[PDB]
Amino acid sequence: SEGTSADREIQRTLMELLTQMDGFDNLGQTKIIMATNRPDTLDPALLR
Amino acid sequence: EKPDVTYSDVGGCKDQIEKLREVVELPLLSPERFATLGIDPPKGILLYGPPGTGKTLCARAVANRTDATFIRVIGSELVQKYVGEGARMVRELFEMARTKKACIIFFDEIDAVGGARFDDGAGGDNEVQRTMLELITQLDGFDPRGNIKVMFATNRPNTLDPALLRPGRIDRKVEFSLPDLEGRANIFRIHSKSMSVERGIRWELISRLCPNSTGAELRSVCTEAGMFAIRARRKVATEKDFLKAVDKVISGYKKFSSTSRYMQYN
Amino acid sequence: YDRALSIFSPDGHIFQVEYALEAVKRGTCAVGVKGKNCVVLGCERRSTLKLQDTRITPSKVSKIDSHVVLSFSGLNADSRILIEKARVEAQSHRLTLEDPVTVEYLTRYVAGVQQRYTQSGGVRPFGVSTLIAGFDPRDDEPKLYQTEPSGIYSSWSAQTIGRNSKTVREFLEKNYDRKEPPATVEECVKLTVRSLLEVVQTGAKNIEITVVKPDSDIVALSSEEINQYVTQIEQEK
Amino acid sequence: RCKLKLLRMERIKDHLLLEEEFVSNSEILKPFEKKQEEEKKQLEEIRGNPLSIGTLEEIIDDDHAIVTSPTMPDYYVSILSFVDKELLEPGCSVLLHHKTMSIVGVLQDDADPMVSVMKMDKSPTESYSDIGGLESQIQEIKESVELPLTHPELYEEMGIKPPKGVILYGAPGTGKTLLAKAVANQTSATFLRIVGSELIQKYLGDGPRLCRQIFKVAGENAPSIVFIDEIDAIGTKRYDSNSGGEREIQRTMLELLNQLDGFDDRGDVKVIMATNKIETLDPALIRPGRIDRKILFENPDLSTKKKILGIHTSKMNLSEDVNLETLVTTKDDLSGADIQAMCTEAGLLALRERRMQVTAEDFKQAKERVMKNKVEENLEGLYL
Amino acid sequence: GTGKTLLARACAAQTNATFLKLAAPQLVQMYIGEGAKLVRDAFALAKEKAPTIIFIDELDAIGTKRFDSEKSGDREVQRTMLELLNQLDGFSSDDRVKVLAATNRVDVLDPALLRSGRLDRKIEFPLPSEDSRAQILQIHSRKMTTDDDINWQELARSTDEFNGAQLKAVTVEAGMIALRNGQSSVKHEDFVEGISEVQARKSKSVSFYA
Amino acid sequence: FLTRSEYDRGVSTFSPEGRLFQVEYSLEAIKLGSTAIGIATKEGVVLGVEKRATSPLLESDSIEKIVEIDRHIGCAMSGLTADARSMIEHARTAAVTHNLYYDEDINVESLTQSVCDLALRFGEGASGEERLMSRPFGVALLIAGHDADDGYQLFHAEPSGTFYRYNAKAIGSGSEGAQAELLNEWHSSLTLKEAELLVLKILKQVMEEKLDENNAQLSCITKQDGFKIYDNEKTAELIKELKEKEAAE
Amino acid sequence: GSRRYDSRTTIFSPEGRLYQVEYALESISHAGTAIGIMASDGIVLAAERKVTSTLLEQDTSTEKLYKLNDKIAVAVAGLTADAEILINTARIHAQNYLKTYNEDIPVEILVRRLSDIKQGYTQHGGLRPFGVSFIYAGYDDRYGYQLYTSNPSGNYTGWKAISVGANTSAAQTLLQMDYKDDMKVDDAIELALKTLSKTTDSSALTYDRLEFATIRKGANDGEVYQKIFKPQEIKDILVKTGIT
Ligand SMILES: Nc1ncnc2c1ncn2[C@@H]1O[C@H](COP(=O)(O)OP(=O)(O)OP(=O)(O)O)[C@@H](O)[C@H]1O
Ligand SMILES: Nc1ncnc2c1ncn2[C@@H]1O[C@H](COP(=O)(O)OP(=O)(O)OP(=O)(O)O)[C@@H](O)[C@H]1O
Ligand SMILES: Nc1ncnc2c1ncn2[C@@H]1O[C@H](COP(=O)(O)OP(=O)(O)OP(=O)(O)O)[C@@H](O)[C@H]1O
Repeated sequence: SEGTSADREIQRTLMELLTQMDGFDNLGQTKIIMATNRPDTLDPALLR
Repeated sequence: EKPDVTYSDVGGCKDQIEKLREVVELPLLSPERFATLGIDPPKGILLYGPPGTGKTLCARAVANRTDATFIRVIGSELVQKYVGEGARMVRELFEMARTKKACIIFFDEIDAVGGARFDDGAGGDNEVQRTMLELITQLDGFDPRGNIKVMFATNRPNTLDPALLRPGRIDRKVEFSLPDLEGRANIFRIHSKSMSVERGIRWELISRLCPNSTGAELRSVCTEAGMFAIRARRKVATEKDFLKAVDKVISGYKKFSSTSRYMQYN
Repeated sequence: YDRALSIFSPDGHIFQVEYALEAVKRGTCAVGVKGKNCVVLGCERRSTLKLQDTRITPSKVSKIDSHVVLSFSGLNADSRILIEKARVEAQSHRLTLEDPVTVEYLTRYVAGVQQRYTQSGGVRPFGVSTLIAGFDPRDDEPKLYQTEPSGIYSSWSAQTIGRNSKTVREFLEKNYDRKEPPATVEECVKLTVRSLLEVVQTGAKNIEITVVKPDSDIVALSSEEINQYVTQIEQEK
Repeated sequence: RCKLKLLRMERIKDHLLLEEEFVSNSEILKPFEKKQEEEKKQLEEIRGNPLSIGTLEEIIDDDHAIVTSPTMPDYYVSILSFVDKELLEPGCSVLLHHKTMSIVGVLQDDADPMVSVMKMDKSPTESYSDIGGLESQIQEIKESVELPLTHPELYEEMGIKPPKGVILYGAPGTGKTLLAKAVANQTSATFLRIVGSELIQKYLGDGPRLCRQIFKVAGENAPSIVFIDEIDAIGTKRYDSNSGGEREIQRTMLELLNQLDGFDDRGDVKVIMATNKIETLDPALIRPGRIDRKILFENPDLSTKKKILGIHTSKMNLSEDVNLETLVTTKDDLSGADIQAMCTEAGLLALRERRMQVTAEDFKQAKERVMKNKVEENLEGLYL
Repeated sequence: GTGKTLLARACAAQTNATFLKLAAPQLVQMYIGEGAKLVRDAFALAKEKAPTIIFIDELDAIGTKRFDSEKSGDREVQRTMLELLNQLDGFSSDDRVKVLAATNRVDVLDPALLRSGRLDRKIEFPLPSEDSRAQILQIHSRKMTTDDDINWQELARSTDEFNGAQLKAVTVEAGMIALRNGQSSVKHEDFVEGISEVQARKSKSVSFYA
Repeated sequence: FLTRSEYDRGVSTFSPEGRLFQVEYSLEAIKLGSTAIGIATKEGVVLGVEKRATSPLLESDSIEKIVEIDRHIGCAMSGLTADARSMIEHARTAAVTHNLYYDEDINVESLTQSVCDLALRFGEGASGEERLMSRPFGVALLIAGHDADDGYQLFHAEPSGTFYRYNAKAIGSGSEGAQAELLNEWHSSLTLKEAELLVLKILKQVMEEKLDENNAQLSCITKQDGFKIYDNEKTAELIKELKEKEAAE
Repeated sequence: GSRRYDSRTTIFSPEGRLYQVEYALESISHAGTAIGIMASDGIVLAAERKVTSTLLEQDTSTEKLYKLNDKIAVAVAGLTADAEILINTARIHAQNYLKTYNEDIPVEILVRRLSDIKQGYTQHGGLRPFGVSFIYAGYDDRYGYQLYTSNPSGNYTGWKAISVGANTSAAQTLLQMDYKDDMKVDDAIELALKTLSKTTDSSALTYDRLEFATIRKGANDGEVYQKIFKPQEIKDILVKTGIT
């Protein structure tokens, strides 16, 4: 978000995932399988 | 709308403008000769060469003559805040010109937006090179240009696309040159015939005095000589004031670096 | 080390020769004017700073032989390497060829010295410009030369180098004559003092004058002397 | 009596004028009573209320147009009633009828917060000879800026095109800033002034729309003189490097070449550029005929600085004590902004005292503070 | 210069298969969720009108090698690259939907287009050959009128390493020369002088010791 | 200044040009050269140089760009003249070396070839010869001469390391204007005082003052009189007799 | 390779000027002050230490003051490592002069030699300067007492009163007002002390933070007694002048 507006669109949607994954919202019997083609693109809060 | 500049007024009196008159001007007047030949008529042309050679001045001259639509583009006008916006712009502009019948698209100053394609792997040049690509894909198309005559004006051939400078879609490409020792004499006669001067002068003399130079200097040899005219409080221009002015322009050129310099990188 | 400190420029120069000329511009101003039977080098000294020992400190005019003076503008520190080469060549000429040096031969040597540090690798030019003046031996023609950090040498009728040299050079077109020098030694000294008082200003204590007459007589006029010469110019003006 | 004489005529005339217009408000409507009075009734009923703002995208030549309203819905409106179609053409803000939308007329137009930076609200109160001295390199800025507006006659005798452009260049503080604002007081035609630091932005694409605009407004409200103050600022100022950088600098330059000149055939936009990084510009910028006579300024000479210092000490309290000429002696090829700062600093010594007088002592002290600035970011002392 | 785009149009029309015309820069949009939606609707359409060949002209506009982006609007561009790689996976109803792709360079493609399953067969268009050049010249020159003293081998020896766009540009350039002499038939001595006048390069530059 | 140069980090590095950039720059320092004109005939060679006045306080009769290599070979320097201070010594050494080893007047071509072998020795250490330079020389010569084996010859020596034998060549700033006139007015049927007067014709056009012997100098190399520098009194006569015949028009 | 990573720090700036010299001059006002004041009967050299700690031993320290020979001592201000080197170069030069002429060096000659050494490092070889400033107090018969400062460029000027190191501008102003052409050594000692009391970069000014040394004509028979004082003789003359 020194780029375009696209990159804070990314940011809004990413913050939503973290409260889900670990929060006062707790999981469950729900599982994440995450398939990526290169993992060092990622934000390290998605390496967590 | 077509600005009024005579065809005899030109930025350079050469055979180079005659070559233009065979690619652009003549199949609009007569596609009869190019039917008799049967050849496909050439459409594109590159206009290139040093500044002050009246790059855009002969294309205002040719806009007086042909009376076709002129649709002028600035290459720095093709870049917007967000990417793919400018993708919209170019595509749409070309399709409006297809609907239009007997039109010319004059690509001015497409040194940014028209440049070479290359990879940076982290740049911000990629976002610009989307619109660079949008210019290619429209020119070949999947349909031909149905009477769209295409000029590209580049200061620089030093960097250009090699598929915006492939030789089948920019056809004959004309190097515009510096006036000769005869060519400055021609230019400067178009320019001093327009000025009141005291008869018995040499237009040959003033060219010799000058080194190999532009006519945009010869348009300013007159006008600065005209200011030395008003300070002496003369209605007329004489030899003496023309000498001061030749010295004035040349000294300045060296001091900076007006010629044999083109700057940029893309 | 054998890597270049001189990188050729597309302009038709070398950057470091252009940088070396500026460095000379920022230096203290020297005038040279030659009479019919003298030379006169006047130089500005900044004595503006107070509690300066001036007795023990060398003038900005250095004798390099018994009849060849060298004055300089630009980097003061750098200059001393040139003065040590030049004193060394002066003896070498006596050793191997006999007689004292000629002003021309010595000027050429200096020219090749500053030149060398342009063209060689591992070294940057010297930003120091010299006024070399003097007599040839057996002779009584004043010969006044200027060498410059481009390693280009020149003869001159009169010259000035240093800070705001242009202001003095225009004065020298108009008050010194190509055809006639002023013929007394005294008038020549006062013509050069009168010139110095354009840029130097601020009293007569920042003016220093070395006068050389043939037959190997280098004497430098003290402050007191200058004081009298300046006051004359002052009153007449 | 010398102020009063001016006042006595001019005030009484502004008081009468004001009074005149009060009695006169009523009187406007009296030469008609059905000749125009009636016309007014007819237009109004057509218009009704509210007149809904639209934005006109494009016209069609069959008496219709396509508006896009800022409230969303497009409408295929008709150009009918009390409207010329020559006062219509892209970019207009229009009055629509609140039942069936017809364009009843165009009255609305809305100014940008960027045409607000460009357009000036002043006419310069200072005029020429507030840095005066070097007053022969000023008739290269009044024989090519002032004068072809003032006289067409002179350049008609010689015929041909009359002057176009100047680039002012030199040391900083040598008057460049005040030169531009001193010719704008004399000519009295639309004076635009834009800083070059605002031409450099941290966002792309908007860079070119700004530079393309300045000359478009300029040609519209012609004659205009556009002062581009600082075009040395295009290569030294730059924010980030990923929406800044080379790309953004190159594009704004490219844009500026079309404007001046280019193919536009815009209005009169004499140009005044101040610079000192003239070799960070294009060869198609410092091209002749977009620069005509170019002006070099160097530092004033000793007798010039006496012109400069007597302008500045007229506004100040004086004594027989004050001596200008020894202040001149000390400074040696320095800017007249240096000399302008000693006089401004000399009243700072008066202010510090709280004494209303200015003395020779006040000018010499602030000369020492001015020379402290110059040689103390230096630390060589004597040239090493 | 090798007539990448020309070949694909001609051959897909000859043999008949539903020819979808898509230029890759059109997928770039400053909208997402509408620009990205041309991709979505481009499979949905294509599975109805199946078997069909999806011709993307250029594939550098959405075929960015980048997927490590730092501080740019290149994460907007790549969402039409990613959405492409999803529907070029089977969740069936794509076994009969194909891809032709033309591109000017192939060193700019993503590592997820090196792989088979995307474009499996990888065809290079080479610079012309001796036999090939001679042919090319005859196909343009069929359109215009020539004289009967032409030898297509002569012209093809004398052009070496000329691409098909330059060779189109000799054939045209010959009837310019014809027009200027003022004929109505195009000689075999004109095509030779169009070699010099229009190429690709203006001479061998200035040589001062080369 | 600041004109695109992709490569130029090495002092020999390539370059999509196919030739080094640094050598090219060296030739662009000879267009700032004070103009040197030279007309070679079969009866003699005339080297004319504009001494170049810079000031009225500069003594312009003391400074000159005629430089003697030896009695049978003369040479003229234009460009950056500090670079020619080093080479001209070398060339004079060279000639002398030949007279020591062989007791013979050296070929003009051979001598020209020797300062070219010198001209190419820029580098950080490479080839057979140890580099001692690091930046290329920015100076061009016109070595004239007379040998009794191939006659009058005149060579244009480059900072490149290349030599082209000319029949007349002008170099310097006004080079472009000079070579238009040489092309039409030169021929091989000239005589010595018609050439001499041709040097002053072309000198007249590239003159930035006016023509007089206080800023122009002529010099010759003649078979039976050798290399002779023409003094100013003699120079004057010819300049006036041009001015007599140009007033017969 | 190597040429790529080459610093090139010995090239001129656009100003004609040498960035690394200035950077050296910048960093010596980060080292302590050393002052010289020339009396007519002797020379006082007064240095303020750039270190002090109660756990420091600053009593065998002669960390600013060095004897080059028994007639010319120096005050050092700057990077001490570079300085140590020149100090034994100087000793080697003094003894050389003494070997060949069998006569002690004049102050004029040794100051010119050190200066030429410095000049070489800024002139070429791609090195960085030796960032040191020396105040030379010396006696010779030919020109008497002579006082000198040299800087990292390698240029020298004689002075009647000088200050180097920290607050150069400041110390200079003071010196000019409280100097008189001819003084006794005591009056000088006093003045030396007084300037350092107004310029001290900590409020307090003490004996253990003074290195202090003279050269006195209080040696009979026209000889000069070089004295580097013990810090307990400094303590008394500091109570004398009433600072402490
Ligand atoms: N060769 C010439 N003969 C006559 N007039 C000339 C010539 N060259 C330049 N001019 C003058 O220069 C003026 C402006 O040139 P113009 O803008 O048309 O040129 P260009 O070569 O496209 O350069 P640029 O596009 O970089 O401005 C012309 O109106 C004309 O007065
Ligand atoms: N000749 C002078 N007479 C009066 N004031 C002067 C003169 N020269 C300059 N000044 C004053 O100095 C100040 C700065 O000058 P100005 O902006 O006009 O020019 P400049 O050379 O562009 O310098 P800078 O841009 O750094 O301020 C202004 O208040 C100006 O009036
Ligand atoms: N085999 C051929 N036969 C005849 N003419 C040919 C042939 N191939 C190409 N050409 C000519 O060359 C032109 C260029 O071809 P095309 O545009 O298809 O190529 P490309 O390599 O994809 O180039 P670009 O996409 O950069 O325009 C054709 O329109 C035609 O005139």
